[PDB]
Amino acid sequence: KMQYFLSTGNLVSQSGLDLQQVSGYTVVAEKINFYRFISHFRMVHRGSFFAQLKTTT
Amino acid sequence: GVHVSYDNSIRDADGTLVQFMYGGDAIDITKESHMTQFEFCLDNYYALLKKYNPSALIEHLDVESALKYSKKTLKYRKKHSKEPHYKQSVKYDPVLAKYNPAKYLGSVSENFQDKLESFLDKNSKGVNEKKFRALMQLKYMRSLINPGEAVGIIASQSVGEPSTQMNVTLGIPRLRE
Amino acid sequence: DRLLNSSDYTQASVCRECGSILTTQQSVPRIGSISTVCCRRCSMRFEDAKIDDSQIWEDGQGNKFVGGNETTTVAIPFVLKYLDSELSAMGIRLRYNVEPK
Amino acid sequence: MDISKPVGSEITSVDFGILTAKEIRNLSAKQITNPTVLDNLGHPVSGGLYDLALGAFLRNLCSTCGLDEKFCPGHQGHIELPVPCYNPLFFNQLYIYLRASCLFCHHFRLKSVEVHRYACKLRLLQYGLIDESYKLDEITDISSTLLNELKSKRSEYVDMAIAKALSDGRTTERGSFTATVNDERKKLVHEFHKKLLSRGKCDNCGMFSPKFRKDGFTKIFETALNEKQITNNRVKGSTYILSTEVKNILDTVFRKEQCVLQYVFHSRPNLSRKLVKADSFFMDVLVVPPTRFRLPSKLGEEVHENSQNQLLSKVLTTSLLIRDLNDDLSKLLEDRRVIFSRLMNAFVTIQNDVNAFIDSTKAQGVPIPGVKQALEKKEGLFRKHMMGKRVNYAARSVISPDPNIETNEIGVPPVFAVKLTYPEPVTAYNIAELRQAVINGPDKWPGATQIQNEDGSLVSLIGMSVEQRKALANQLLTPSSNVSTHTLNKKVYRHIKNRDVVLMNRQPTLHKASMMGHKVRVLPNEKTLRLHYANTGAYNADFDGDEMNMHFPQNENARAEALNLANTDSQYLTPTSGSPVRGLIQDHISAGVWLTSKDSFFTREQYQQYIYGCIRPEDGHTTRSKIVTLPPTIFKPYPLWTGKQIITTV
Amino acid sequence: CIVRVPIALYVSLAPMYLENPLQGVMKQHLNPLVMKYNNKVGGVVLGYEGLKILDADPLSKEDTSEKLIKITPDTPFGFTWCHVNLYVWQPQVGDVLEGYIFIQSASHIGLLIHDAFNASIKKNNIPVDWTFVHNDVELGHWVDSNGEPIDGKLRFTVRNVHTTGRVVSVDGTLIS
Amino acid sequence: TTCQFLTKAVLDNEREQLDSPSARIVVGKLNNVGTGSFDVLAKVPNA
Amino acid sequence: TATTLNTPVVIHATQLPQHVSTDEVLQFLESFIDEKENLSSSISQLKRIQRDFKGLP
Amino acid sequence: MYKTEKVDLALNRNRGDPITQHFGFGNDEWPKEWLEKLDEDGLPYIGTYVEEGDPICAYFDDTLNKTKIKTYHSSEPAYIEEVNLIGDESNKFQELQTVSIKYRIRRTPQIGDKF
Amino acid sequence: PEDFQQHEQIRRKTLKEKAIPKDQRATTPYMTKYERARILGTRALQISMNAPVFVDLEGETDPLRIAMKELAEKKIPLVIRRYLPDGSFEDWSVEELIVD
DNA sequence: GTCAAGTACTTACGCCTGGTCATTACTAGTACTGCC
DNA sequence: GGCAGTACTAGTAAAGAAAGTACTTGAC
RNA sequence: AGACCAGGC
Ligand SMILES: Nc1nc2c(ncn2[C@@H]2O[C@H](COP(=O)(O)CP(=O)(O)OP(=O)(O)O)[C@@H](O)[C@H]2O)c(=O)[nH]1
Ligand SMILES: [Mg+2]
Ligand SMILES: [Zn+2]
Ligand SMILES: [Zn+2]
Ligand SMILES: [Zn+2]
Repeated sequence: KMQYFLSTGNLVSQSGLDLQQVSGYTVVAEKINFYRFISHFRMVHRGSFFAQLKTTT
Repeated sequence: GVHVSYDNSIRDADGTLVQFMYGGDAIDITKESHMTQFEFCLDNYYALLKKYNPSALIEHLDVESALKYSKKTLKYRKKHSKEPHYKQSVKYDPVLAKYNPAKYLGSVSENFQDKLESFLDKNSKGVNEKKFRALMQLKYMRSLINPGEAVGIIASQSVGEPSTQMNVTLGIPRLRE
Repeated sequence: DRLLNSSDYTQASVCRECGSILTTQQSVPRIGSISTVCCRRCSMRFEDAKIDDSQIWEDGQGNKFVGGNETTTVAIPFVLKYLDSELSAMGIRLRYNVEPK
Repeated sequence: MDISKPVGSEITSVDFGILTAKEIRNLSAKQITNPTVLDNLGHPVSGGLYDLALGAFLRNLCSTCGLDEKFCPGHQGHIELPVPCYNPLFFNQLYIYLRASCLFCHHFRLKSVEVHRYACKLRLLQYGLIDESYKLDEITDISSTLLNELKSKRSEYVDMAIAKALSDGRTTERGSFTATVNDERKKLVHEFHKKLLSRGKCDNCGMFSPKFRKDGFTKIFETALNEKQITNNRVKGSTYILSTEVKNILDTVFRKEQCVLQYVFHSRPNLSRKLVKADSFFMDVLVVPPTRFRLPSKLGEEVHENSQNQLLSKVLTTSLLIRDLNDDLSKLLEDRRVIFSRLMNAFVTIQNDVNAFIDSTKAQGVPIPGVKQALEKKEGLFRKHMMGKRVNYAARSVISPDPNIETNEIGVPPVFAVKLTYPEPVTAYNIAELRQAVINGPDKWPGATQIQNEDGSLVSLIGMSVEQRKALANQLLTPSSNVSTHTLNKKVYRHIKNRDVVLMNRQPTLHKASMMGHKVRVLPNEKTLRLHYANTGAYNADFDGDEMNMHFPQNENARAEALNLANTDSQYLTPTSGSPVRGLIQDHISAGVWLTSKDSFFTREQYQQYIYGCIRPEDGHTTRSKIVTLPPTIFKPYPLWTGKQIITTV
Repeated sequence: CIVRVPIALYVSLAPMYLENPLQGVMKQHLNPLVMKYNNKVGGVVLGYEGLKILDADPLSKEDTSEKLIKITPDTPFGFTWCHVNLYVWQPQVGDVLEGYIFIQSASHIGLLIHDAFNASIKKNNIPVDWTFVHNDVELGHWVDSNGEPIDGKLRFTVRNVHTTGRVVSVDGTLIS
Repeated sequence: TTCQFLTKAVLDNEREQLDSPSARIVVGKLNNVGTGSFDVLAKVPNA
Repeated sequence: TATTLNTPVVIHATQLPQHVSTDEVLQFLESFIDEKENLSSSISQLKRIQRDFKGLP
Repeated sequence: MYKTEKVDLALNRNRGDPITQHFGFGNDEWPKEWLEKLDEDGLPYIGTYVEEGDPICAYFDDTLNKTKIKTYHSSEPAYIEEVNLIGDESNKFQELQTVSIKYRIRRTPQIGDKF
Repeated sequence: PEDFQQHEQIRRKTLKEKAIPKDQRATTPYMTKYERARILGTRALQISMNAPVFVDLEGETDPLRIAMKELAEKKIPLVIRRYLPDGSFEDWSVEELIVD
């Protein structure tokens, strides 16, 4: 059930966690470059809910 | 589906009529750039006369009739038309509403007539005065819009494409309102 | 050329008095006979309609019956035929009435 | 499309009608009855969804036309729904006529003279009589003798106004239906339905009818009459109701009011004179699609059945449970109540399955998509496969900039020149160059990949040697041995030459100059398109990785439109303002500042080098068959020209 | 029983017959129609007579030579209506068709109608008292009620007409 | 809203003349705009 | 075979069939071969009926 | 450009059945054309040049008694760098069903490449 | 035999009514940019299907260049049926229409 | 009859190339083995 | 030697931060 | 043929 979470990114929770999004938690480390590869371990994200949103603030 | 018909009268695909003439004068935007550039067309008279060829284009035309009614209205509007628009019982339509501008030579719009008679009055310049006004009315008639032009696509692309270039509401929120 | 000819052009057969894209179908011929194109909707059953040897045709099941041979081929897109398949599942009927009758 | 295969018949119109249950029992190939799709050993079971009478399925001949997979069109079948159920496309209008109607005299609850007032205003709107419908309304507790005199003069005014307008050249007997009479008809039916729904008593016989309730779909309820006004139904001398009884009411209401509902359900005059029926709003028979249109998806072993077979199985599963619930009633309180309370639940689940097959958002129980939701949005059917389509004979590649191209041409790669091909029919003026093309083969520009014979047959040149291929070059211009194909000639699908036409396209196509018709010039080296710099501002195309489309037109009606009408030379001025979109951009503008300067002086070898580097008379840029020059600006000490005098003789 | 129908047919016209539009309607449509059973008339077309192209504009005369053909937008083939007379041999039931006997076999008495059309008289149509001999030299002859072989002509009422196959056949009967 | 205009067409029993460019692509007709706004007729010399 | 290039698109009998006598058939067959010979398997069979209302093989 | 795909012969069966697909060549009349690409194990040689249509591996099938071949489904040519024999881990010792093969593709800088 | 005879007369009475005579036509005497692109395209389909060419072939093998040459000497035997929005039509031949 | 907030069904640039993971519980059955 | 317990097997059943109109139920 | 993810212009 952790291998399903890491290979898909989908969150399966019955006591639904404090954060809003339910998918997009794991991302393939590319190793397409080394500037690409170290950039995965320093990137921050706000949420997938904030992506499909109309505001700009 | 709105498009120029063979009546020079733009209308929808099902047959309902949007306008009686495209822009009020039925002239194509891609052909009306040098239409009122009269100082350019006078300097290039003998070279523009070749591309319109006035002598070979008289037999399929009515040169005689639209010019007379364009003088009945030009003389009427200089005499009248000091009063405002609600008083004007006009008694005479322009030659576009009575004569086909794609067939009748001299059936031009009224801004084209009032700017040619304003240009050619001021300056007096082997081309005489009447061979220049006979070649602009041929330049006007060839610069008519062709029947079948997908006008409303062009009219809606001319608003949607410049909209990408973008104490009252303003811009693309104003166009949505 | 783009939206019709080089994408999904088909010359499907249309029943002329039904105006139906996906009703008419190939008749199963006899030995030496020819397979005509014929309609399912405006063709009556043979035991229902009790003939001149040319209005009579037969399915593959053996259901021999007599009726609609008023049909012709019209160039349509194939997605129009898929539209009628979905829209007749809704209970909606389309009559593609053709001009040469 | 094949220009050597005509068609004489054309669709003129369409019209949307309701597909009745009597037709789709005669239309049907074979009724399918059990909810098993395919049994063991990979065969389709007879009587199920995948059947051989519904079309050829998976390397097996059809049982209706006897054809294989490539030639069977697929056939219509049906199921027999045992009870009449609600069609979800018409339930919002079925619930209007189920309401607003008397359950005792079976008219509507309006008075019969005001229902007649809309029966003959809508008749005047079927014909082109938008103005005579208002003169009709200018005609005027009450005894029922003068009301017949009122209904007479209103009916005689219509029969005189229709007779006058059809005689005075205005309206056909098929009626006139413009746009502004669609306004006055939609305004009149919406007013008629709004006034039907607001009635207390039936104004024909004055007593109440119980109001119906719709909470959600799949069910209808009627409410009990109030404890106060039961007195009105004793001086005339909640409940779930069945869909057979809802149909039994409206099979009487539409018969007692046939003379009115013929005009509500027709925009144009009914020349067929068919009855309008309550069976229109119900569906006693589902139509299964042809099995060609519901073939299963396949990804290796991962084969899944189609979503419609999952939805049509659940209707067949309920359609057999509802018959097995009729076993005890066929044999016959406790033995009667448990078999009836489970039968009524089958009525709701067969409705909830016939809704979910048609509309997925009218389901309940992430849901399986119905037949409405294959049509609605982007990724539908009208917008994904009708207004926009995938096309044949079209390439896409990255563009690279290119001078030395004549501003109306595109530079095509060799590997686009090999794959894209054009049908040339052989004639007396082709067998010099179209015999040479078929000798060259599929992999030698300019060549050919196929020959289409007169019979519709098609011979590929790919797996052929040159000795086999020169023999077919002597087969092209031969007289046909078939009389039935004597006016047809062979088509050689030659490669794209330098004289063909090409339609280029960069997304987003914000205006029509972003999709122009260019000429062609093939290039020997690399795999990219080559665009001249005067076209780079019309497509809004830069060269940091833009790729843009290349559509190759396939007949002479389309070659004559992207050379004369959709041409790139006709698109100099845009129709937005009348301003040009075409011109030189970055290096050429910086060079004319230096060339047309006063400092630019050129000697005789320099001056004549820049002219032949741009004119080149043999490609047809000059108009004199000899390059004329000017006398120099300076004659002493040595002759010099000027960059003004470059562009003068250019 | 040769009969005359004037018909109206809607036919194509290839561009190789643009200079000869009357010749192209005949060769493409009318000449493959003679000596075949046509379904929409009821017999076998013998020949055609009086081909007239209906002109597309009605404002011209039928006396005119130059006519108009409406070109399909997709294909270069034109389409037009045309009038022509067909003389068509139609047999129906109940008629009496004089035929020339072609097959001497014990199964069916084959006979050619007008020396071109196949026909036959079935054995169940033949009555009991008309017998057949066992010829071993060559398939013999039919001994009728008069006690003589039949050869040459044999008139008969028509029972049925076989139209589905390649050529037409006349299922005939000898009893009335 | 495809199946809202669909129901309003089949309730009206609405016949349409296939005039609009969106209605001549569904059924595969030449448009009535521009090049398809007329027909082409061929003068044949013989009657 | 059986194409719009071979067959008519729509075929209609325009008027009712009326029976012709023997003289109009012999006038036709002497005139339909006259225009056509000046489908040769059918001309080989049209002469068999032309030599039927006149004589006998 | 290094591209790797896994050819696996045991994704169409379950639970202890006889393995119907074996690497290598059977005893039937299979065409001797593809000795150039493949070794006697039904596995390709290291370093060989493979265009579209060449076989990636040869396997004998038991339910059909025929040596099928899978093939290289790419329009761009490549060279075979390494072939891995992924062996299964179980108490029952098993013939190989899984092979990983790495391709190298020469990306010489053509025009239209982004720098 | 009786219904088609009546239906043919209605099909030809209501097609003569839609026909504007040659002296009462009032559209443009010029050949538009859309009529030129279809005359050259329809003729080039005919030339490639072995229509009798009325002009001399000076080595040109492109069927569209031949129809452009035939338009220069007005040797195209085609007629434009200019449709009015009523459903009525005007018959303009190519030899009557003047270019540019 | 009616205003009136409240409840409901709708769109939300174009197309282009990749990659991934995509039914689970359980339930009854035939077979394996420990046993006396 | 055959009985019954488990461990498996393959088998068939359930799976929360945007704009507008339109219908309509609320009180009076 | 969807989901999610990474890009291109
Ligand atoms: N419709 C879309 N067009 C795009 C998109 N991204 C890029 N483009 C097109 O590609 C072009 C890219 O231009 P840019 O976004 O880079 C603006 P920039 O300041 O970089 O212009 P330059 O500095 O002149 O290069 C632009 O003309 C757009 O028409 C997109 O997401 N959608
Ligand atoms: Mg860019
Ligand atoms: Zn039918
Ligand atoms: Zn079939
Ligand atoms: Zn009542």
